[PDB]
Amino acid sequence: MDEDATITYVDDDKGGAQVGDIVTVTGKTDDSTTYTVTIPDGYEYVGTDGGVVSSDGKTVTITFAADDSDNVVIHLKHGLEHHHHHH
Repeated sequence: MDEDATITYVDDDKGGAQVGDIVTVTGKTDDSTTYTVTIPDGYEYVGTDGGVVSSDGKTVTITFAADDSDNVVIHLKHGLEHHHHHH
């Protein structure tokens, strides 16, 4: 049996509306992964829940669960737009 962990970037400024797409990673409860958080144009790192977040916040140690399915939620707000491609 394979267990999953979904890393969903959401816009904490826009009522949790999705930024980009979901990162679907799978493995075993025995395995733990290290994921670097990607900050796109005009979006600000608020916080992360699920997946054990590092003291710097820019990396997150995730672990796969058949109970939870480790839904890692990365919250982002709107900063100052300098007129260009949103992502």
